[PDB]
Amino acid sequence: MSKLEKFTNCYSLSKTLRFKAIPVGKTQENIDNKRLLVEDEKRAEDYKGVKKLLDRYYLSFINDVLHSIKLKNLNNYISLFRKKTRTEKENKELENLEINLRKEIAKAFKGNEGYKSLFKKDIIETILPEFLDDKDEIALVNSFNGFTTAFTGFFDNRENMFSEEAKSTSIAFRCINENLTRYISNMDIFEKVDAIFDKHEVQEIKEKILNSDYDVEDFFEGEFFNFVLTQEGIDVYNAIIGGFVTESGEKIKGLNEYINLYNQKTKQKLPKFKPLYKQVLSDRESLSFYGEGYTSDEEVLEVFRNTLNKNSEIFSSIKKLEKLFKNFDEYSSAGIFVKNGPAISTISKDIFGEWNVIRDKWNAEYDDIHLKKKAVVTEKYEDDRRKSFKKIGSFSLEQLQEYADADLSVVEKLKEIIIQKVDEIYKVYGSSEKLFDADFVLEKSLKKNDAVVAIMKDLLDSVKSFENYIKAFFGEGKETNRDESFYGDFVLAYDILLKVDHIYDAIRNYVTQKPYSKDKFKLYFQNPQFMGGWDKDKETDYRATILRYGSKYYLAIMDKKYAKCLQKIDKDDVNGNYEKINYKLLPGPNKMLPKVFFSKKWMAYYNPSEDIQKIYKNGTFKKGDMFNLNDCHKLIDFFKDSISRYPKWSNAYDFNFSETEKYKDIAGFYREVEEQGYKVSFESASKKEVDKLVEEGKLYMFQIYNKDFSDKSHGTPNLHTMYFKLLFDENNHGQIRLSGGAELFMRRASLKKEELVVHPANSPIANKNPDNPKKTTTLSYDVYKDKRFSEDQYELHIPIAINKCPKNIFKINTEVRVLLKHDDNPYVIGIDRGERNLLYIVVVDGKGNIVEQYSLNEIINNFNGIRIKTDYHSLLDKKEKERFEARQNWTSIENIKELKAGYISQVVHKICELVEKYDAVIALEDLNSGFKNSRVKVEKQVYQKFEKMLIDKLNYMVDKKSNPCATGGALKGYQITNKFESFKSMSTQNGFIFYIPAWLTSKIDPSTGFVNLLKTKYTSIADSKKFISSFDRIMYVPEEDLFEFALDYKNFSRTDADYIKKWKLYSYGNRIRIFRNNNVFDWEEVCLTSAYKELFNKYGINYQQGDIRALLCEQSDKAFYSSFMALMSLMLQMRNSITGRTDVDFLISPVKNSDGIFYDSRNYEAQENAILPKNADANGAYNIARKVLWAIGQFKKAEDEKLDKVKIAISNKEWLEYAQTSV
RNA sequence: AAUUUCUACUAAGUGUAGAUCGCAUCCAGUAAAGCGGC
DNA sequence: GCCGCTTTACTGGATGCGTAAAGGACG
DNA sequence: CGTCCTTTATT
Ligand SMILES: [Mg+2]
Ligand SMILES: [Mg+2]
Repeated sequence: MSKLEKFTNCYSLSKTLRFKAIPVGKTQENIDNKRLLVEDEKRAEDYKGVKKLLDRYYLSFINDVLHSIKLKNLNNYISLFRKKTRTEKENKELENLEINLRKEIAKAFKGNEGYKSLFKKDIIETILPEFLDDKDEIALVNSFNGFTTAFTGFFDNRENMFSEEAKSTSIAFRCINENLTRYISNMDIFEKVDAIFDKHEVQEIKEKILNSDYDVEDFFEGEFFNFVLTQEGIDVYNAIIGGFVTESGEKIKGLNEYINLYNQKTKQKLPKFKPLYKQVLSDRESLSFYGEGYTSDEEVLEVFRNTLNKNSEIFSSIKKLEKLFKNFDEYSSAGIFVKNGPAISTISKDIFGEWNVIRDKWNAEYDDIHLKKKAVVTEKYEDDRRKSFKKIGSFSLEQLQEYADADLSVVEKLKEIIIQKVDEIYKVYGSSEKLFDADFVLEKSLKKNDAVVAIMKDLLDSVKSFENYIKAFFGEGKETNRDESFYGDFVLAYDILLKVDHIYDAIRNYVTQKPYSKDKFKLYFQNPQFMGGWDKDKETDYRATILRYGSKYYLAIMDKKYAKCLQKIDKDDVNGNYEKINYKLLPGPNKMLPKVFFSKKWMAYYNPSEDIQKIYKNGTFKKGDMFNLNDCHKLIDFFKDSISRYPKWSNAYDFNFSETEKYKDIAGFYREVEEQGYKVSFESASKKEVDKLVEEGKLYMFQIYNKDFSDKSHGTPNLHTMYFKLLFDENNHGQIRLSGGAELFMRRASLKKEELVVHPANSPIANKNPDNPKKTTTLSYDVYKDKRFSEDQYELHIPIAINKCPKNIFKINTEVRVLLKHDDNPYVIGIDRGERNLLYIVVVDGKGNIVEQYSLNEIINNFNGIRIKTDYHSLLDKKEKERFEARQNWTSIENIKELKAGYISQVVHKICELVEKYDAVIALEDLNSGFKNSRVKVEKQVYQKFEKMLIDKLNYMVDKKSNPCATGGALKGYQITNKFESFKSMSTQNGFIFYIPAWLTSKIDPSTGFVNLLKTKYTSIADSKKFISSFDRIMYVPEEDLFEFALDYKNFSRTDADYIKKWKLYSYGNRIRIFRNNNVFDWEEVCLTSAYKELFNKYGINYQQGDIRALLCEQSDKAFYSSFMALMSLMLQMRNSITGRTDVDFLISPVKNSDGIFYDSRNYEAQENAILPKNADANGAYNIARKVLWAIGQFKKAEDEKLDKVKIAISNKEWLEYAQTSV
């Protein structure tokens, strides 16, 4: 009611409506006969090609400067960049330095005198014909001699590359804003970690990577940046961090690889380096050597047959390798060795059937010498055997035969396994013989052929496992005696079997690539700017315009031969007529009023006083230090008079300008032109003539259509279908404008009609909803699946502009604060993320009362009494594992972004419904860049998509049921978030949306506000001794069977935050602990009081003795304290959760509230309408919402001039005094 | 199981409900398999 | 599980445009 | 000389 109505007509944004275009009458017949589509098809392919050559020239022009660029005073930027103490004056000083560094790069591209010609028709007619040396590339640019405006959008994408501003697509942005900070940040890390770099490691990287031409320390000096400005330098720089791969496959290690080895050997966390991003428009060949993938299906086959058949060496390698293990007994059992790795536990199984016997057998050997009888099994003796067992490089066949008990002979059972595994491979060929024949011809493309691939994948994985098994027998020796008679033959075969490793690589990279599909192609109809705008004065120029015949809108296109065929038409008084558009638009008043009145054609006709042309030149009409008021007034009066004397503007638009003496700036004037320089009207044009123009092929005509436009549809239209209707409805006083830049694509069919899944007519189809009481539909017509891709389809993308002239101008975050300061019962929505519930909603009133809370794991909807509850969290979990198991098995990877998107729209709808009902602000978690990472497989990508599509909705929120001409409807939709420019331009609040920190949101007691601010991990006995003494009392309360731990927080460290300070903790309830190593459960439920009684009996403590603090401190045993502090750890462990278990995720508190009862969320999850959180997840969203109620409390005090300056970012100390006082 | 398109439907018979900014460019991120060092 | 190289997939953020009339070249 | 494709102007 009150709050939302204020937010209408707030700002201007554009959207795009999409429509299927259906050819009318003989339209498509004439389009085929004139071969128009094949020309645009052949063009859209050549258009990608010409662009590729254009990139070649740009990259060449890009590099001429970037090779030769020198950055002035680079150290100065570095100096202020690494200062731990800049002021509000030096912070503005480094920025002005950062701006000049990009300018230094930017003007060097523009300093060239060929710069401006890179984006005009000259580059295609002139420059590229000179640069190119191919006679075919010369011929593909010539066909575009007539179309150079079809590149205007491509040229804009390339001037961004030469921008000076901090823009993401700028080259200057890449080198300075991105590469420098990454380069500087590593310079801070190099110095910190330079100590751990061996002198050979410096020489290793210098000889192998740097070629002795540069020192390694050089690439961390300030002045050496100039090398890395190109891809040539970046490729070398990244190699210093990561290393690279030679021809022979040697993994040359980089600095990030060495720092890693040191931190695994000294158990530290020293920082690794950040690689550098690529340079814009670089075609980057990678330094690491890799064998190129196969181009086509035929190559893959010819390799597969020739390399993998029995005749080829790869089989001969196995054929001889089987011979070696057969005669295995002959060679010296001291000469053969089995490598040591974690993969040997499998080896122990293959001989005698147990994993850990080889480890256990050896452990008996190491123990007996180095187990003195005093200890029997100290932690140091058990833990040192692990150090020795992996340090061992390999095992000889006799140390394994010595471990083996008779009659088991290791050398014989080795012959058994190899004989078992090479028999398997000879049988996979039996199935795959159909792949090896010379005659075999593939039925379907390799990607469309899941049946042939699974055959190759099965033969390749069978060869891979036999080779991967044998690799362990090398032993990496470096061994005193090797039966080199054996290993000589072995090395000969195994290096040749190693050839499959490159085939396994390259085949995977071919088969698993998405198959060929024909993208839709833009239709030009022989005009480079086809259908660019709708102005009636341009109808001949663009050659397309819109037509209306009642409830149906058509798109008419005029053939190049008959450009003015729809202008000679007139009204037919008696017979049918079309409604023809009369579109009129004045784009860019700041760029169209001076462009015309100072243009060569009209500069004479309107003789601007020499005073004028010196005002526009000096820019005194602009606000700032050049600003003059009367000059602005005079510039206005010249434009005003000139328009009245301009015919095609004055007649077309009805102009009302307020008195020039009332304009405060030139912007106020241009706005009135813009708001009134748009008029859409309709004229009458004969149908029998226009239709004659379609049959004659002089005019092409499609119907604009979606399923709402069907005569069989009686249901609520799609939201965009409403927009389309308002564009031409006479109640749209400019709210939604018809913008230019429409496009028309052609998407050829991608599926065959005969191939489709069809539900045959008059045969019953089963309904999937178990709530739907009609489990069958019997239709009299066929239901083809994906029928929209079974036929060719025209596409029409029409951009629209909403609120191009915004009336209501004010700050939105400020206006939201204003109405919160005055709302008597404001509401807050709390939305909390999780991995057990994707999203949890909590709605609260101004007093923190819960009105609503439910999980959004499932979307529940009712229409006409037909409930349907979709389990989207299950749908996401199943599609995720349908891509995981797809990636493993080389099959098709299903798409999941749409499933997440379809979920959010159902979610977004629900929040907007809550926002409309309760007039509630929205509360989200303050998440920076780091939190996106997780330890388990996330759908938390849904959360990032949840904000984007929710913010996008709140930019222009509409209800499709309200009247469009009413507030909230289609023409007056609510705008309650700041315009979405980027995710990085965001602050702590965005209109109704508040991002708030999550500290103490979940592990806090709702009933009392109690929080765990004690550190309980065990460090020493004395630390434990001081701990127990600090508590006011530790007693047993027998009437309740509980232990009581009264404390004043001021006796512990870092308890400054808490308000109440004095709490009494009780060992009430059970907790959940996770194991550290068969067993039914990986967790147990400890009973605290039944465990304090347990601990206190093991050490002989009389816990009934009143106060027990001095009694527990009397102990001298470390084991007592290391477990006591553990029991103390669980009592303060409020949030108890278990991975992947639906049952467990509960919050329980060890404090009695005002009525002396503990908060156990389980006592709430059973309730339908609970007044407190039901679980740790709802507890999160509840508090996220209350943290915002605190902020509303700060708005109710401050005054509207200072409401903008209130800090809504909670202080961790302020939130505790609030959570403890609210109850 | 239809769709401008996506999702979920069949929703009373060629459809229902919700959502939907297209296009081009630069760049990055995640997952998987192989490959080398701990 | 950490570090690094590759290849395939699918996915996502940040930029530009959403223009009529002047301007010029051309048969 | 009219027609079609190119460049332009910046609250
Ligand atoms: Mg509908
Ligand atoms: Mg995934």
